Parts: sequence; C-alpha cells; structure tokens
Amino acid sequence: LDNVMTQSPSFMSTSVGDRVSVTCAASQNVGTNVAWYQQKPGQPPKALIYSTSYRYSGVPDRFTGSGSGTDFTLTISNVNSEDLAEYFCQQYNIYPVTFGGGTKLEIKRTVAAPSVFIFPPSAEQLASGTASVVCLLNNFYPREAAVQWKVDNALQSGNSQESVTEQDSADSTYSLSSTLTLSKADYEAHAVYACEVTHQGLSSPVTKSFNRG
Amino acid sequence: LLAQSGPELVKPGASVKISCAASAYSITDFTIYWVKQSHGDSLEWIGGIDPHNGGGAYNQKFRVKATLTVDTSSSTAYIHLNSLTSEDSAVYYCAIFYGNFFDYWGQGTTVTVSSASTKGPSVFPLAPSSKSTSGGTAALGCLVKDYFPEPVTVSWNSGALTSGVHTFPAVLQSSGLYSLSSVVTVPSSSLGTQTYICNVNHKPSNTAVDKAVEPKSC
Repeated sequence: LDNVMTQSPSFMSTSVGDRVSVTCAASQNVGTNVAWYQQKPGQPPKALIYSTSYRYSGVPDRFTGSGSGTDFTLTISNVNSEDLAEYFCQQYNIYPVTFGGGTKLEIKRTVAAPSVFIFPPSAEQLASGTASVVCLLNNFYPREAAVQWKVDNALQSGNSQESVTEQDSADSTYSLSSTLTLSKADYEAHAVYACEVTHQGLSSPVTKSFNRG
Repeated sequence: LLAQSGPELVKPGASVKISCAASAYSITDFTIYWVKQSHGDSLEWIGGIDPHNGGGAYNQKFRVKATLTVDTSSSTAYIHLNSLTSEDSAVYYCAIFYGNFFDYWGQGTTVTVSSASTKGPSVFPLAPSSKSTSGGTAALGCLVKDYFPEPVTVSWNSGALTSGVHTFPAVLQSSGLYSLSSVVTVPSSSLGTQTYICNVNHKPSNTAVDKAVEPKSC
C-alpha cells in the first residue's frame, strides 16, 4: 500500500553535450502526479518538474520529463557541466509522498593533471603539541590518484587521510587534500617532508617537498 | 529564505524544536512540509500542514517521532522531534509550496544525536610559499581541525572571494573528531596587495574565527 519509487540508474556519467535519461518506476499507478528534483553539491534539492512534464520558472528547457501511471523519465539534453548533481523523482499522488533513491550524474572530461602544493605545519599548531602536513592536488581528472608520503626518504603509512572534492561545476575537475599527522616530537626529529603523487595525467610521478625550517 | 534554525547537537532521549521562517512573506499562507535526508542521500517525506485549508498529513513512520506546528503570529513553522536516537541524525529540510508554483526548500538543519559534548575547531593557516605556487598561481588555505559535530562553514574575505576556492568534505579522525581544509588559488603576484582571511563558523560550539593567512617568514 506504500508507493515505492525505484530509480535507475544509481550512477550515470555523461559528456558535456550529450543527452542523458533517468528512469523512475512506481510500484503502483500514480497518474501524472510526479515531480523531479535536482540537488547540486552543498545545496538543498531544487524542484525542476511537476505534473510529470511541467517545468518550474527559471528551469532550462533542456530538462524534460515524461511518462504516465508507473513509468517516468527525466531527459536532460545538451548536458552541461553545471548539471552535475543528484536527481530525485517524487510521487505526490497518494500519502505519504515518496522519493526515488536518486541518481548521481557525473561528467566525463579529458585527462587533467593535478597541480601539487605542500604546506608545512603552522607555527601556531606546533605550539599546541601536534603537526599537520598538508598536500594539495588541485584541479585534476579523473578522480583516482595516489599520494605517497615520504619522511627523510622513509615511506609513511597509517598516518594520513585523504579528502576529495565533488566535481567542479565549471571545469568538472576534482581536488584532493592529503594530511599527514605527526606529534610535535616526531615532526621535530625529521627534516625532509615530501608527498609524491601518481596520476593518469602525469607521465611520471610528481614530488613536492620542503625542509623543516 | 526559509530561514531554518542552526545545527543542533542533541543527546539521545532528548528532543529538539527546529524552526523555519519565510523572511519577507508569511510562511503560513502556503503549505509547509518537512523532509529528512540521511547520509546526504535518501529523502524521506515526514509530513506537512496547510494552516488555511487543511489537508495536513503525517508519515506513519514519523507519527510518534515528529510533531508539526505553526506560529501564525511570527510566520514560523516548527517540527518537534522527540525521543531521539542515532537514527534521527540527519539534515532536516523545511519546504513550502503552492499548487503549481514555487516548490521552495530551506537550507536545511543538521541534527546530530550524540552523548558527546561539542568541540570547536582549531584554525591554522596554510601559508603560501614558493612550494605553494605553480608559475603565476599560488595556493593558500585554512586547516579546520578537531571539531564536533558537523557542520562548519568556511568563507574567504567575508564571502567576496569565491572563485578558486575548494572546501573539502569533512573527514573523521581516529579521535572521533572532524577535520577539513579550505584552499584557494590566487595570482602569486597578488600575495602582497589584498589580505586573505578565512571566515570559519561552528555554530554548535559558538566558534567564530577569522584567521589571516600570510606568506611564511622568519
């Protein structure tokens, strides 16, 4: 008796320029009381379509919806980088209102090699007893990348974590930080700190390093 | 603006009132509803009310859990969440809609159910230097370390600087505390003209820091 909305696919990658389709099938006849939402990274879900095929003001005409009863489709034509987002279908025919599991639209783009920057721990942090070294990999594609930490030539392990940006809305690249965390005392015992990064865009690993002081 | 109340850290068993106000227009002239989003993915409709023409409804799932009210006097909607558990940790969205028009949502309210006490972040500069500059481009940032819970907002120069800024998703450390960095790319020739300040806000702890990040010196 509860309207489950099954969305497909989970992930979808497309190129700028292409036509993409997102499917949504309701477990029970829902008429045409279906709507679609778009949620860009960091933002609330924004409403694109209502009544299956009607677009809300300020919504590009390259977004169209169709279907009826149990089968529904969201077509995005001339896909643009700004379109990178998570899409949700919804049924508001019967209570409770239900949403689909969502579809993540990712954009394919050409290989881009990362810019690498390293940052020593600030003096203020060192006075606090801990030391964070940060390695930034900027504006690269694709998402996969290997960051290796070396301290006085000794390969590190188990003492760093990575964070990755969501694809950029304008250029579709990723950014990545790798943070090496040592104790004030261990940082002070070593001199050469380096992060080595390997990536599809580099024909050979790139190393960034600095000397303590 | 569906202005929603700030992030909330609530202990298990306790409750919270999340508010929502339409700045400029009376929120109670339309139908207001709330949705729950878990782990930044799945969306659940909780319920709604329309003060003027009825048709208020609840999701059987949140019947006991949630109570929706409205305050016409100050054009503000509310959701009351009682007997909270870890499963209630989520982002709660307030939304208003009229027939075939605006389907407008609020910025959302992050609720974290924890027996842990808040911890405001430390903010250290990620100083630009010859090793943080590629050609004519330089990178600098702020490390926002050891805080709980989420979220935390970061802006640059009070919001006037947005191009080139990357604010990383928070990541959990083995201490159980969150940490993240915010970096920006700028012309290396500008490094000595306009100052660069990162504005860090952590509402649950009441932490407001304005760290200036300058080139390294000795």
